[PDB]
Amino acid sequence: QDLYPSRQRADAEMRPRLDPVVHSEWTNDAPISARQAAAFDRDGYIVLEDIFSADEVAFLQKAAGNLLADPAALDADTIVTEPQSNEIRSIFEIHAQSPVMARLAADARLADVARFLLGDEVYIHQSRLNYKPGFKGREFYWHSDFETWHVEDGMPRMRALSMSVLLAENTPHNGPLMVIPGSHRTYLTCVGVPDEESLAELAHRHGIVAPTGKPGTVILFDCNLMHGSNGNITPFPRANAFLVYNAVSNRLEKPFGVERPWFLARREPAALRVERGPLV
Repeated sequence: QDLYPSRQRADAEMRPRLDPVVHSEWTNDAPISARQAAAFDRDGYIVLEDIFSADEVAFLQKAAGNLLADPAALDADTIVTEPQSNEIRSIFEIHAQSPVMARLAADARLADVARFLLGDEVYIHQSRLNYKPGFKGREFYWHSDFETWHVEDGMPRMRALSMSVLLAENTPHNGPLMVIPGSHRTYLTCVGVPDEESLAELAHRHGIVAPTGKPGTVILFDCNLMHGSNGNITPFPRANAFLVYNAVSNRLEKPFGVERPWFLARREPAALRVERGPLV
């Protein structure tokens, strides 16, 4: 009934993953190579580069820029601002509010990779457009999305993944996403913030990596991969569209705790329909 209990004890534990990472047999018909599929399984993330043309990228950048600069058509409940400020940091449900971001989410270059990796038809569990300014960019402390999705949203199994489509360049210096590779194969119960000693143990065993890339680069990661980012004092902003794909068969139950709003988690979802062709 609960494969992954967390936030119950006062002590934390490292429990085993009890789900596959790659949920399909690999064949010549798969949308990624046999090595890509093995890398995702072993590391918990892969990077897709040069999949969108320069015109497609510029178009996604313009759409995102317009959303961030002009939020007025959006649902106010979906907007996350800097704490004592009206400056936008995230817009949730972008796949539902923006025709361009709906179309991005449905695009075969993304969604068929999801359907392969998750061995199922898929739907959008959550989406967000994120903007982290230069100079006063904040850190995002280490977490596994799955531990939250499970405890708070009722997601039963590790059968979801996130895709980050970079809309502003990530360099080594502007606080890119950092992951602990292979950490997805351990479920770290929380006492919902993972503990220092277990993070030190994961990082010593697996190291840290910070995928970088130019706008249009897609960073794909397993729902349970341990990740976070440093802050950003550089003048160079970070911006991405974050799409969470879940298998339709892993649809949410009652929360495995008592611990949320509409827009954080889609609570019988229908299958995403895949679109083929250029975005513009």
